[PDB]
Amino acid sequence: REILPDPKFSSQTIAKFMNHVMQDGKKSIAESIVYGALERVQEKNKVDPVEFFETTLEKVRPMVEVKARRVGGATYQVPMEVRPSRRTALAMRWLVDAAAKRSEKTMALRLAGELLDAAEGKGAAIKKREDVH
Amino acid sequence: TRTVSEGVAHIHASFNNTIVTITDRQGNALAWATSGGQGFRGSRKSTPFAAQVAAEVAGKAALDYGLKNLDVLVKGPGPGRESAVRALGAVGYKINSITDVTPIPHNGCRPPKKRRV
RNA sequence: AGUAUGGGAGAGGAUGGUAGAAUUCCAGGUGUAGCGGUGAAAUGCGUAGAGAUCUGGAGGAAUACCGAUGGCGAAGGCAGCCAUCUGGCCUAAUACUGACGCUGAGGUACGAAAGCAUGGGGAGCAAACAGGAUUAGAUACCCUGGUAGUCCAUGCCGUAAACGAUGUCUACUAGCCGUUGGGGCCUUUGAGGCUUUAGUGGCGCAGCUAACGCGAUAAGUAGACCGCCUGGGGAGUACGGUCGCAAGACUAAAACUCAAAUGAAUUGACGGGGGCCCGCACAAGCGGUGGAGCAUGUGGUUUAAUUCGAUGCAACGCGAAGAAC
Repeated sequence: REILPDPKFSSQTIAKFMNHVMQDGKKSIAESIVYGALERVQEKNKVDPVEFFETTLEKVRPMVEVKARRVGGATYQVPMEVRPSRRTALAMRWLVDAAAKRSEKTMALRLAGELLDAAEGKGAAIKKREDVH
Repeated sequence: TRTVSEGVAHIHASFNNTIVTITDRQGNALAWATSGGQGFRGSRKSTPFAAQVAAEVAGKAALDYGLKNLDVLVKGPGPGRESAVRALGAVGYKINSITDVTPIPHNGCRPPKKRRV
């Protein structure tokens, strides 16, 4: 199932991230928060967010996932390879919670703050992503 | 402290537990490691993921003597037999020979009875 | 049917000598905190010094590959190497005695393992025995210690699913594909190919059998002889007799009870039975119940009744789409 890119920036990654932030179909309040966070992070550096959001998400993009397979009653945890779409889904699910973990006035401001923190490397979204795990 | 740098290695691999011992060419022990001191304390000690770490913690202790002449001797079948050399090659140990020295008896005593279940 | 001749294969048997590997034990060198085990833990060992490795000794058993769809032997049975004695079989016709052959009740010999008696030995393994687990119970399947035995020499015992569940001997009856010991023929032109025997395999014609199947190694067609059976249980049991150190071994009933006890195959079902398939069935993702408060039903107590039904999934916001009269 393919989704249409956003009419503002013509990018499907932003549309899928909005589909991950949106809750109960409230596309309006999610688009508002996303646009506010984008315009906020654009103030620290006058850079088009379509170039920077991809870099920020690939900074946190995972490589492999650890799933259990039952054979003889033990866990036997081993990493496995998945398509990049699953890794982008995991990265989006990691970013949507790290912004809520913060304490600030509105969701847009804390989302922009968490995104900037994960940009330079001070955010917890990249910390929860572990290589050995 | 000896800096002989021709120490052989004995990797005894079994279905229950594996043992790594880096000794000299004569046979005097230099650095030995077991899965017991690792901390698994169970059947997980038979996993190769524990055997590779048990071999690495012995290789790092044998590196204090400056060992680079690796002559491996493996005894007994089971899992974790290949993890020892694959772990030792990651750190950069120079390998000289790899062979099977597992001893097969020639008409020894009577073996135990086969486990039904 | 048998004898002598020249050749060939063979864990055939008896006696004696000899070796490797491996296990255990006894020290010695370095080292040493975990080692051993179950689907999980412990009983067990060890800081005296665990486990592993190397080096020297001690004794006991067997002989990894060769090994085979092998081979030898009347059967049971027989596998490290070498020396002696000895048995049986196969292959070529030369002569020879010339029916001298087969079967065989009584009798006799050999005869798996285990056990009994006598003198030793005893490494590992292990009836009985002890401890530690699971199970409602475990007395057993599991693990840790261990005595007889397993070994040698001399006797007793004659018992096994001692089965090819198929007595010995002889002659006849389509074929296809391998193996073993020989012989012959063709160009041993090459370990080649083709036929004749003596053993050992897999299909298969006809024929036989209730079926399963056999089918030139018959369970087919035929002959001679020995043994054995007359429903099941009682019962290979009582009594008696023979053998034996014993265990027991051999021979071998009756009273009574029942209308069953059997073999093969068909269709289902089962199966902790090996596959196969599918299932929002397991994997993943999202949102709830189970925590609080309220509405509703059911279950229990009470009363005058708390009208009657619905009761695992498939009853419980069900009958009831609506009890202040």
